[PDB]
Amino acid sequence: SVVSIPINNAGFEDPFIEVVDDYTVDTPPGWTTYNPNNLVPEKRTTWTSNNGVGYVGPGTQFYNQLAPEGRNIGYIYLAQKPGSGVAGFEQILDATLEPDTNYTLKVDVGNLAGTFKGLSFAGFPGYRVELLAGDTVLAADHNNLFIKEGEFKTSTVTYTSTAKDLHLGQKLGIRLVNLLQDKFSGLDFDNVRLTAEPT
Amino acid sequence: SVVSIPINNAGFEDPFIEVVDDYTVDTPPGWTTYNPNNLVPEKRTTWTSNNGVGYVGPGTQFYNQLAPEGRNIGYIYLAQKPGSGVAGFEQILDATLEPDTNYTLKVDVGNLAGTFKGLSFAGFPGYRVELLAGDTVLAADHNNLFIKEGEFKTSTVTYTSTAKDLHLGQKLGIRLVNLLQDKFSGLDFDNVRLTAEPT
Amino acid sequence: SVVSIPINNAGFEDPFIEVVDDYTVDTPPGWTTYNPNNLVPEKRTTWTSNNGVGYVGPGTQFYNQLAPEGRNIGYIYLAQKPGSGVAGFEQILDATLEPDTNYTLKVDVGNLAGTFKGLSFAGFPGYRVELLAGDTVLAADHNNLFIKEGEFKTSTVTYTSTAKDLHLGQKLGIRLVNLLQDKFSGLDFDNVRLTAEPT
Amino acid sequence: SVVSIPINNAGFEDPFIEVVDDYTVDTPPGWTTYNPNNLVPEKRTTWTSNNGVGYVGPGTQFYNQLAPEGRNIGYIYLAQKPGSGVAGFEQILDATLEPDTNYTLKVDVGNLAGTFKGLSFAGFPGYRVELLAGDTVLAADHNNLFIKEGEFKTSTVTYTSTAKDLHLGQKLGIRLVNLLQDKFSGLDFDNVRLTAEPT
Ligand SMILES: CC(=O)CCc1c[nH]c2ccccc12
Ligand SMILES: CC(=O)CCc1c[nH]c2ccccc12
Ligand SMILES: CC(=O)CCc1c[nH]c2ccccc12
Ligand SMILES: CC(=O)CCc1c[nH]c2ccccc12
Ligand SMILES: [Ca+2]
Ligand SMILES: [Ca+2]
Ligand SMILES: [Ca+2]
Ligand SMILES: [Ca+2]
Ligand SMILES: [Ca+2]
Ligand SMILES: [Ca+2]
Ligand SMILES: [Ca+2]
Ligand SMILES: [Ca+2]
Repeated sequence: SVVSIPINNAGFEDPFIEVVDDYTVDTPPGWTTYNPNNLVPEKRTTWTSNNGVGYVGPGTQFYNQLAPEGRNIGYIYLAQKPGSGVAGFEQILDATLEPDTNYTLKVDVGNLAGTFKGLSFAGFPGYRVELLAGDTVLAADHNNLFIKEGEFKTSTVTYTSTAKDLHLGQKLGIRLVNLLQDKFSGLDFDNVRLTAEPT
Repeated sequence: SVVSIPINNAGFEDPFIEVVDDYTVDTPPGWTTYNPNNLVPEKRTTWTSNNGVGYVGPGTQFYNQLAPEGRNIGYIYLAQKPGSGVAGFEQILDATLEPDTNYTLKVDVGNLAGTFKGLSFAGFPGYRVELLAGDTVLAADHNNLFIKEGEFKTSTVTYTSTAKDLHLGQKLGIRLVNLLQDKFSGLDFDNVRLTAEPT
Repeated sequence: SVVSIPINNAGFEDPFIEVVDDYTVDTPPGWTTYNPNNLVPEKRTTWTSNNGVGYVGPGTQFYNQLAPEGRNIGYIYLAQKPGSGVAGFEQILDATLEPDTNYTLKVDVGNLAGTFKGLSFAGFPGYRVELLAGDTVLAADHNNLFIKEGEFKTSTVTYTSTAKDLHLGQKLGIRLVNLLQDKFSGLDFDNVRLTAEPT
Repeated sequence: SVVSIPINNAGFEDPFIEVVDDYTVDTPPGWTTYNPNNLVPEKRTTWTSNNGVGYVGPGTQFYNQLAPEGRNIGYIYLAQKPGSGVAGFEQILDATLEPDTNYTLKVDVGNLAGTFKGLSFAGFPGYRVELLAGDTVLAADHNNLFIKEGEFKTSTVTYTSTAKDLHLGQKLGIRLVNLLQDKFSGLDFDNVRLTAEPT
């Protein structure tokens, strides 16, 4: 009776990227930029904070594995110094919070590795994965997993609704957040999945 | 190889309380009131927002069990309506963040049950347990456990430091947070423990 | 007496670039990539050898002046080590080599300055500017100017045709070449101009 | 603070030639034959590519002036058709490239005029003058000057070293190149001078 809640572009496979380690610098289709501190500008460049999709394919210089799912990951890179705020991806779903339901949200989180011409990718900014109803964070994993350089790990967030939950009927949502707690302050997400099961 | 990090009044056993289901309305010794939204006044009653310790002893009216540890729990009760903000307890420790270390923070979180003077304690405000270095939240459990009316369940929060962590040498800290996401908007904590071991 | 020979996209003003210091990684329209050593890949990323246009605008991090002309410059960046070859821009013109004519080719050449997060732009690869007829290099300036970090200088290349020049009647051409003699091995060009004067 | 850099046989005065318009067919002492395309054979004759020195003295048949310097010039004659490659003279010096130094190389380049035994010396193959460090061309004048039939003109090549030049400490060199871009495909050089000056 476990049911899949549809998420748009849940594995960041849109758009198709042809070249390994190439990437876009526009919000991935189906998602919005979560930007409570306005860290990410509307027009992004190499020199600014940005997010988008990237192709982790054979020959990749960033990971010791391929993408958790398909070709692509979704990334958020913050140029501002640690402590400046947070940003990432948000998506509000069509499904709504239902009573006496177990919700299970899984997302792979990646720590990009390596080096480019004096730029180091060592380090990680921390992550948070949030399940929302309306604009309440029902449950979140704030940086509990250790993610080695050049790997992805699956974050799992759980929530059980009761028959009289205040947020019943409000739209579900997901946020994938770069915490900007350290540098290199880029991190990746992939393979977002949300299931619901009668309790 | 697992080491205990000292925490003051980690079980809220101070002060001693004589009578079952009695309680204080002042910040527990060794803790401060985490009050980022000004919900808890300096001068409390039983009918303002408050915090304190409570004796969950034999035949308690609020739980199906005794305190997780010793006689007492620590409680936070917020009178303001859901969504007004958060508050709880904070303690800054003497130990500082060390590299290549796996930190494990555990706290028992209680969901009060029953009905007292015509007030129902049905419902739960949501919790967050935070592990700090300095004023940074390294890791947190934001409301992932499902806690039935009248029971405690253990929250586990984990952080792994690296060799170059920006926060090395900063004081470790703990926050125990009432999220005020619903009513009844009181919750309990007990048996705070923090360990460290080589990664 | 002196006539301007038209050149397409002679100031790299196509495409339009909105944000200061942003750039493209594709061959600018009207030009081709001069690629005698195959150093520049057909499909470029931020990480590969590349060419394109770059907006040298108010508040540029790269120069102590604005673009020699308009908004943009044309750049060629080579990732391969010094000595691996050359690459740049080429444009074959409609104009043909006429007798008893003094040709004067000028181009501004830029030595990009600064740093970004560990990337260093100190150093300069060397330049060569070539005037062609057909496949023949009639005249060239191979790296005679000294160009300080963060400025542009005008290179001038001259050829005088005789009554019975072998190449008479063949199409004129221009090449702008990154010599890859040192690092940082990026350099910029702007404001290409070619004049013809009967002798 | 400008200094002369010693060059051997810098005016091609060795060997002494007694009879006006007589010449040698062997590589001038102190120079080597620059031969990247094998156009000049080890054993030279009448109908072969050759180099040598030539006495441009009173009443010379080939010029409207005496030699730029002393009695002789150095010549390079290439018998192969235009486009077959290049050849000329090379000399590696004892001086090495030093930092923060302005180098100025000057060379007189000659366009032979007239007739010799029913053969027209009209036309000119083009020249290139190169300053080297090791086997890197630091700077060159590729054919920028216009040289009338029967005259010499001074080519000036300049290079400026920085503190961190990749080629620091390598031996300076000079190349004087016949480009074989047209016929009559002989040219002459004289009076090679190289100066260095702290920048
Ligand atoms: C290097 C960055 O943090 C931004 C680009 C990026 C972040 N993650 C990626 C995965 C595959 C290709 C590109 C990327
Ligand atoms: C009803 C409250 O939230 C305040 C008192 C209280 C909160 N939790 C308790 C546990 C044992 C005894 C008293 C208490
Ligand atoms: C920094 C590089 O070498 C490639 C991009 C680039 C080279 N030159 C530039 C001028 C303005 C904006 C960007 C550029
Ligand atoms: C074109 C030639 O006669 C080859 C020898 C030569 C080339 N240039 C010269 C000038 C004076 C005397 C002889 C020569
Ligand atoms: Ca994917
Ligand atoms: Ca990393
Ligand atoms: Ca206790
Ligand atoms: Ca309750
Ligand atoms: Ca321009
Ligand atoms: Ca530079
Ligand atoms: Ca001489
Ligand atoms: Ca001639």
